[PDB]
Amino acid sequence: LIPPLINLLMSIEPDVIYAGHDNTKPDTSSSLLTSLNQLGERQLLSVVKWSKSLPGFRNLHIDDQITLIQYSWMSLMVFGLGWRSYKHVSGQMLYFAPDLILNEQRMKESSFYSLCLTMWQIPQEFVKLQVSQEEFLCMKVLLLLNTIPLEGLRSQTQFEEMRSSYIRELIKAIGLRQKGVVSSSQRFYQLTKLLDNLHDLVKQLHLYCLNTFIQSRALSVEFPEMMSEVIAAQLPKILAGMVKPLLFHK
Ligand SMILES: COC[C@]1(OC)CC[C@H]2[C@@H]3CCC4=CC(=O)CCC4=C3[C@@H](c3ccc(/C=N/O)cc3)C[C@@]21C
Repeated sequence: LIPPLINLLMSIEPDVIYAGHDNTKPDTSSSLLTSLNQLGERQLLSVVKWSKSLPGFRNLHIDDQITLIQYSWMSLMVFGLGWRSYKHVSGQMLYFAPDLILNEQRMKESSFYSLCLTMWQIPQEFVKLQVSQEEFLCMKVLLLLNTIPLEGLRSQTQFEEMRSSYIRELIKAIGLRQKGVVSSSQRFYQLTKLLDNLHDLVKQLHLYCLNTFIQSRALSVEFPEMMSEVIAAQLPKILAGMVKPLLFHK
């Protein structure tokens, strides 16, 4: 059977979110970026709601909660994207939403082809490692907890306890399918290494995002209120390396 905390995590996963994109009109650079931002605003709102039901999280100081959402949002959404593309279209298309799915041909014509390719690494890797939903749900929580300020958080003790709690839960998640100490131990390394590597992938998306933000009026891309808030609140500090990424390995 499934360990209780893992079962809870599945019950609090967000519902399907639509882009609201008008697919009865040809893709333009403007229209895609507008749709992706509208969709992202909605996904981040659902991440915030999610976090209010995530055990441990509401007991961190409110300022730590805000900071962790502001540090981790891009990671959470690209990781979510990865999981949907894996589960719904065998990882061979980018499943942003049910009404916004890019096959490779549509990616090629997007104007951010290589960004699509960067993002496409995750679901291909999911296919490769055959990640289970139980492993995914634990890893996703660890991403939320994967960077802290250089001075630490106000609720550092509680945070350490929460992060350790979810690391122990991933170790239980691995034990469900994988049998053998050797196999389980190596799988713990693989999954935690994947999380480590996401720091580098996310940095590329952060730089693309901030560049597009700066040039938004010339490019005619709308940046929503919360999106603009999180960008202005932490993105340059993050890109500058003025935060502490938490690595599982050397
Ligand atoms: C071409 O991309 C434009 C982006 O750069 C503009 C660069 C990376 C995009 C995010 C990639 C992950 C992602 C997954 C989704 O399923 C939908 C949203 C999404 C991205 C987009 C995004 C928009 C808004 C928000 C939060 N708003 O509150 C989050 C993500 C756009 C960027 C950042």
